[PDB]
Amino acid sequence: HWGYGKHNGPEHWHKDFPIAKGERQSPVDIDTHTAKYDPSLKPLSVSYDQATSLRILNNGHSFQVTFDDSQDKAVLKGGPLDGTYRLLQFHFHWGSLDGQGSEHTVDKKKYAAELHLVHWNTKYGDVGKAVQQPDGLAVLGIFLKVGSAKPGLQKVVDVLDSIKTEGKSADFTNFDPRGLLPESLDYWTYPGSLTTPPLAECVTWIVLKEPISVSSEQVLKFRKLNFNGEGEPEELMVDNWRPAQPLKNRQIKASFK
Ligand SMILES: NS(=O)(=O)c1ccc(O)c(NC(=O)NCc2ccncc2)c1
Ligand SMILES: [Zn+2]
Repeated sequence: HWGYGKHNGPEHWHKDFPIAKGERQSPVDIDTHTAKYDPSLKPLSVSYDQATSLRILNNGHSFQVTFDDSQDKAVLKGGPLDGTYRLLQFHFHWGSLDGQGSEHTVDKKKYAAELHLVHWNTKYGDVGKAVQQPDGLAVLGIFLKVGSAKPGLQKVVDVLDSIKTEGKSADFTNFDPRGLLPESLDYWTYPGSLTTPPLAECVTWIVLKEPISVSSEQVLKFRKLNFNGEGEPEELMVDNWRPAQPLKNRQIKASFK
């Protein structure tokens, strides 16, 4: 029912998900001058060495690669996290044009896309219990800009033709998530929400300072995807991003001076 068009887009979501006007909603603009360097933060430790990708799926608002999370195979720990968070999926948000597409903004600058890597707190047992917890989820957000091609993205790009419309999935084994990470792991962090319905306020956002670059041909193939399912009017999947929400009583902390 909810979507990203004029009639079902982010400005209507509060009618079905009243938490959309809550206190810790996401995304936000990261004012880099008002973020506080916090030395009490630990380095991010990404242990994706034994990650097990399963499928890629068009869910009708994005495409999503899923992982086997029944074991500590790909985990995130450190940073502002307490405990161990298992990788569950990643997905992308992107625009119709290269000057918009990201959900988070940095000094009001929008990037061409955003990669979201979704992890959940193992102490809660499964992901459906974690999403009801104030600290149940950790999302690692990575900006994409348009420049040179990114090799570790090309395997995703090559299969997009197989999942063009909503509900299609394809096998997607032996994918390495480390190929999507920038060279530096400097980050901002703040407590937030999911950026799509149901917009649960369960996320510790970790947003990386350094973007990854992708080529225009690579992003062009993202925009060839469809919101609709097969046998329907053709709606290209673009501008699947929520606009920035007020920070309200929240401080953004930085891991880097
Ligand atoms: N962009 S995000 O903050 O990293 C993010 C991370 C994990 C998520 O699960 C979502 N949200 C969904 O996956 N919503 C599907 C759904 C829609 C309506 N009813 C039930 C389920 C957003
Ligand atoms: Zn997302």
